Amino acid sequence: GKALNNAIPGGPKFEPLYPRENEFNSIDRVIFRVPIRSEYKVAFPHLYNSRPRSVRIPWYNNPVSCIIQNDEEYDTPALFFDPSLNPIPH
Amino acid sequence: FCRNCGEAGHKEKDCMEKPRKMVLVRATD
Amino acid sequence: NELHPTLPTNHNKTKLLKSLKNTKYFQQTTIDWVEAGLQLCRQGHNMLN
Amino acid sequence: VLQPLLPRELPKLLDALNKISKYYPGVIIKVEESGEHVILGNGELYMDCLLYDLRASYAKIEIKISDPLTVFSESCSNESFASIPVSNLSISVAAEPMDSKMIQDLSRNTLGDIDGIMDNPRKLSKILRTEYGWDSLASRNVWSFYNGNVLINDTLPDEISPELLSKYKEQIIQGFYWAVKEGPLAEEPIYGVQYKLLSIIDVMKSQIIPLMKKACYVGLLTAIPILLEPIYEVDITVHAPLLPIVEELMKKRRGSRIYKTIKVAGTPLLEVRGQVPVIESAGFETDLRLSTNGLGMCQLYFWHKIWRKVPGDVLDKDAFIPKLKPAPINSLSRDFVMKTRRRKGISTGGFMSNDGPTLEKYISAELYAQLRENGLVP
Amino acid sequence: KIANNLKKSVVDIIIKSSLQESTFSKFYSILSERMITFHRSWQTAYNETFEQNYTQDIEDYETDQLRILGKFWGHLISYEFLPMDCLKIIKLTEEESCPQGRIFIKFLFQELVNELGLDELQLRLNSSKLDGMFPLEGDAEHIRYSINFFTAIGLGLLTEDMRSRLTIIQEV
Amino acid sequence: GWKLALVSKKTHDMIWEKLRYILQTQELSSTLRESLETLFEIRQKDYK
Amino acid sequence: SYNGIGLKSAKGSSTSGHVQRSLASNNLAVQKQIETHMEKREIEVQVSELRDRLEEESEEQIDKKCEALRAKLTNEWQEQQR
Amino acid sequence: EHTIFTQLKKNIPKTRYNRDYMLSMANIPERIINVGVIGPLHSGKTSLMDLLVIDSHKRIPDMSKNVELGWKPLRYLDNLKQEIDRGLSIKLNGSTLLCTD
RNA sequence: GGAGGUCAACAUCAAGAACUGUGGGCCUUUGCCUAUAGAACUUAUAACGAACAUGGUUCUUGCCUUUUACCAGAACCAUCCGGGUGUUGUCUCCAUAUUUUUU
Ligand SMILES: Nc1nc2c(ncn2[C@@H]2O[C@H](COP(=O)(O)OP(=O)(O)OP(=O)(O)O)[C@@H](O)[C@H]2O)c(=O)[nH]1
Ligand SMILES: [Mg+2]
Ligand SMILES: [Zn+2]
Repeated sequence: GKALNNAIPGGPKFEPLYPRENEFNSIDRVIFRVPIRSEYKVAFPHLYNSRPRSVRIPWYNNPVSCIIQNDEEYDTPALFFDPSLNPIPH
Repeated sequence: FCRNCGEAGHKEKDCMEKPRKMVLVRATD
Repeated sequence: NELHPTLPTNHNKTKLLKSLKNTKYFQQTTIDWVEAGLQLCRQGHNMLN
Repeated sequence: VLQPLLPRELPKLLDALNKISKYYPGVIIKVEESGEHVILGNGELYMDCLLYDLRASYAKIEIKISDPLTVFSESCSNESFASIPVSNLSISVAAEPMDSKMIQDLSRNTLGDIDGIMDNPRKLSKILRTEYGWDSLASRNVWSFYNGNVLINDTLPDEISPELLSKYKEQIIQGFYWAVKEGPLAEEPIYGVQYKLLSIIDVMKSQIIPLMKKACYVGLLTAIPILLEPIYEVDITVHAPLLPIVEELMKKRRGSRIYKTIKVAGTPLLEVRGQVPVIESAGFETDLRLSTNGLGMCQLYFWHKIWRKVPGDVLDKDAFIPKLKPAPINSLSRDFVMKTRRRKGISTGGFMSNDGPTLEKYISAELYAQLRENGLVP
Repeated sequence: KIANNLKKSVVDIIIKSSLQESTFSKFYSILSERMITFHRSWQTAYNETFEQNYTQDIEDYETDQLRILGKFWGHLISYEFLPMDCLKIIKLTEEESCPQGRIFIKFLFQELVNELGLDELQLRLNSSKLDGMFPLEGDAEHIRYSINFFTAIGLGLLTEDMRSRLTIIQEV
Repeated sequence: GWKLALVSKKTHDMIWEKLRYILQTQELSSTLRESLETLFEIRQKDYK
Repeated sequence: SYNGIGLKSAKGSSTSGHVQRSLASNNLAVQKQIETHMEKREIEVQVSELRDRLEEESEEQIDKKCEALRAKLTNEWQEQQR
Repeated sequence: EHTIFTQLKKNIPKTRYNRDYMLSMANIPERIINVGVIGPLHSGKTSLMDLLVIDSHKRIPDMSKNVELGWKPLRYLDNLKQEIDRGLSIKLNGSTLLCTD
């Protein structure tokens, strides 16, 4: 975000570090469809914006968590089939 | 609601009682 | 803070109190914290006056 | 679509592109006539990794890339209304849509036999009549099965001797290949059109090769041309109480229905199968992960090879294109065609010029004039 | 986000402030258009305020403020933010009309002629069929009064249909 | 079920134990399968 | 979100740089050619059916039988055209 | 900048099973078997390969104290700046080693 | 001998993914290849410190009467509060069988 000069909606705002600012991206020839809002330019930073200088590549994902907590009444055991879980039919 | 207080207002991190194993306010002038 | 590390110097490193200790002029004791604070206030007033 | 920022650094780009065409085997890189290099990858992460390696490892220059778009194709509808001889020697050809069952069988390269087809024509001729229900004549006579669509000879015997036909068969089949490789609307490949040619030394072959392509362009543009878009399929994994959020998001994609919904046993998960168009999918993977706070994950894949009609009308002068807002769903098919013709330098040199792909470029002044007099083909 | 009951009061303050300057300005037209294209409630507030401005508040305004109301409501009717059928309330008889009403109608039709151009205006006034404007039922003195009013504005070309009907009902 | 959880939680718990055992290890009818799975899928919400 | 809009920074601008959406901005012979080709094609489909039925279960006999079928069906279509 | 890779030949990992006896078993064609480890995203195939790598070598030089203790997985065959930062195998990699049933 | 120290000294801590020693051969010591022994601490969403300050010079800006004092981005460099591990010393408290194996 600092390198690209964008602002993700709840974080900090810096200076550009490249403050000096053809008919390739003209209006007639580009198909306007699904706007390229700033989260996409942060997430995939070599695809959505030209000239990424000083940009590093940010850890695609972690799989999906399904940790189940047990905080109610304590008298439930450690191993217990939670009401969140789907059944395993036959 | 909160696990140890038993009141419905707040969250488990916000309960002012001590965590267990198992009110007048200044009017805004 | 995370963008610019300032990377400490791991050689010679003269520390202050470890070299102020080797003199005969400093001595050592244990006192209460509030007494040490009051003594520092008396000393730091006396120096600047 | 990619173009280097400083043109004097174009060789250092071009060399490096060849490196990528070795190391990434899924890419398709081609250089258009307008100099702009277009590259084709499996998906959004794949293009990100490509442009990292192109920007930091190999070329070490700076390049202006376009925004994401897709590769269209094109096909036809009901039937061609009339065979039109084309002369520049007079080759005529008519067009028809293929069977809906035959396209999904040629997509996986099987009949019923395998590629390469038609080395044994009796074995092929049994299959079409046994399964697909053709006549005996066309099942006897198929000259080619090129990659998406079939060229059959119908014929007229007593109109031309078949030794004159088979003296020139390689040249007219090369003309069919050369016409399927780039099509009439926006030089996009033609996908799923049963051609039949109804009526037609080395100099004659070099006259035949560019004339069969023009004939096929007339034959396709008579037969109600439509535009086809490719559709990703989407494999979603969300927690179960976050199921409606996913459904809400699909309504913002225009063309993204949800087919199947499977409850993963013993886990608090729920696995959702449903399609999305690929031109709608430039930020699907970000929006799903943000709007479900990380309790969802999608994977967008294209290995069934399904292609759907782009909604609208291609030959429609009247539909408006709102210039930095997305198009209505009836103007959308025209919008894609016109923007692709302006990327590929086809129409010309003008702010919002309307050189629609009409049929009059190929045929005649007067014959198109009578087609307008009947009001058939605007 | 003013509540639904006070939207008519907001529209009233906007019109009363628009009257106070020495001339009409497109500020008070643009803000009214961006109100009407936001929600149905603002459009029903303006469709109420046009009737409340014609039936009640006509009698109090001087001609300097009635000229501004003419250009304002004509400029809203001209760009179809208000329907033409909202013009059905005004009547043009000798008993129903008043002087402060007829000056307002003159300035509204002046604005509609300037913007639409006497041929699109003919098309709209034919398609909307206003009985107060064009009485083709009979009543020779009323249709005479309407013809005389539209010739005294300077319209003329609207009046050919009503003049033909008045001649054919004088000849019988 | 939310009322039974509100007062007698151990009897409710053993009810779900037996019902889950009936669903997930039994030769059982298909309409009863879709009804019991509807019970579980709304037990996710427990009577909105 | 900085979606293409807004200042680059509020440093030299003498403002706060607080940006907000605007609620006011939501807003024939050729037909006879194909029919002739359809009729001649149906006639040729008949003799290709004859070739399929003959050769399915005598090259010259099948070729002459197909030629005689084309002759008979061509004369029959010359009679059925008038 | 690009890979993490062992350029000094003397710093090779020291192969418990005597690689010359591994190369000698390549003469019999039925002794060699080629297996590819495929599967879905983030399922464990690189760490599965990394178990076999750890048990086949004596001293891996890139093994830190944390990947010994078991906090962070050694992703030995990920090997690239892409696959370390993105956390995601993007290119196929392999290892040829001998194993006993 | 054993445990411990808000005790000291001296080495060492950011690099072809990267360490040292030894034997043999080649070049003429350095270096290359080959066989061997050991490697504590730190490090891969990269670093001693799940913590985080200030100073110098040169660019680019911001407040604009000038210099300190400043606004906040970049590059190159330093100072400071701290940390690990190893060797030695010192100090304190205690201790002196019925088919392939064999019937
Ligand atoms: N919770 C849990 N995580 C595991 C387990 N095994 C592997 N993982 C995690 O799964 C993640 C994926 O591991 P990898 O093997 O590197 O991923 P992959 O299988 O190669 O899939 P790719 O993205 O194609 O490499 C890692 O972050 C591991 O921490 C496991 O048994 N339990
Ligand atoms: Mg992997
Ligand atoms: Zn509480």
